[PDB]
Amino acid sequence: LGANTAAGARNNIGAGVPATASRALNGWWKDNDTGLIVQWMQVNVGDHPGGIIDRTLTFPIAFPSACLHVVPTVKEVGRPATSASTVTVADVSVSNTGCVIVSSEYYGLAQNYGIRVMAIGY
Amino acid sequence: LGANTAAGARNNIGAGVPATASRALNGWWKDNDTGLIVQWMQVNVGDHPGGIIDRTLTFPIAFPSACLHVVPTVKEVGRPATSASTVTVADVSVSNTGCVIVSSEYYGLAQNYGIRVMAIGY
Amino acid sequence: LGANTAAGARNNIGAGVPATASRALNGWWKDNDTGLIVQWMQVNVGDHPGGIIDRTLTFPIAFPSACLHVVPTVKEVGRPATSASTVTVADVSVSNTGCVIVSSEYYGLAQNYGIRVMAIGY
Ligand SMILES: [Mg+2]
Ligand SMILES: [Mg+2]
Ligand SMILES: [Mg+2]
Repeated sequence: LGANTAAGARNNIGAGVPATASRALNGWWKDNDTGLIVQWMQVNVGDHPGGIIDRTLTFPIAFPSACLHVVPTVKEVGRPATSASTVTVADVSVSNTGCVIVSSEYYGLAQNYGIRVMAIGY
Repeated sequence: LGANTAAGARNNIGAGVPATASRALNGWWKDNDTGLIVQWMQVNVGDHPGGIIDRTLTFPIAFPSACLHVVPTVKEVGRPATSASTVTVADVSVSNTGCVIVSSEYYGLAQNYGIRVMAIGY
Repeated sequence: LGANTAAGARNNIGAGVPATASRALNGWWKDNDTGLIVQWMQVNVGDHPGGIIDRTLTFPIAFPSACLHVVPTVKEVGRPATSASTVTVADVSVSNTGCVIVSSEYYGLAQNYGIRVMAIGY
């Protein structure tokens, strides 16, 4: 083993450490080798009223240093008049604690949509 | 090492286990520390005929317990009259075995689109 | 330990190796057990002029063998007249070095959009 400590042992045999996770609907996974954190979350919104709608989403845990990337998509909660695919999204701002997602619609009927976000950071 | 078993050895030096994967177009990666599984897949559809279209997608492998998150996006297979970016998607339902993705179009010309999904679960 | 080499030691106790990463805005993470690489990137574009727009994006690093999956989404850089959610995207082609993303708009006002891509490969 060439050492008397766990850290020294792993370094000498080139081993990594276990990842950790919260395996929840709004959850996260952390690589404890590099510190990278991946998170995923969702929020149910309801109908899109038209125009431009901003919504703040809070990550399951805060990134300790930075959020590097977000991946926003649309979920359908129900189909009252038309499908949630008539709503589209883009990210407005990204922070260590959450993001702002903007949505708009291209069909003016009632939806029941939600927003999903996957995020990468550390 | 402080133990006579591989599991006990790793616990004593704080080491994790190797991830496994199928590095395929429709593939998966599994963290065998936490059990988290990430999958990715695609299906070629063709033209969007208008209206609302639901399609069932089957994951490369079933999640043993639950799918936590899906990330659906649109791929362009070809460009017969207009681009596949005129088709948009949302997820309708998510299970341990697959998902239903709904699509609609905002330009009524011929596309050749497909659906991509990335999924997280365990 | 049952061996005199680091690789043999890890095999005998069933330990994996540390992942590596570039924790940058345009960055990557590599599982050195399976070789899977995840990358993320963004590019600011500006206004969508209408019609169909193709753009080539270059991955932070080349995948040594193949890109298996891409996840393109839209970011809002600013809001000059309307939101970037009125622009939508699809992937046209994917290679070991990058991808081509096609975009179109469903509202003919000025945007300031960018393109985000998450990619999986090895
Ligand atoms: Mg509506
Ligand atoms: Mg069509
Ligand atoms: Mg414009």
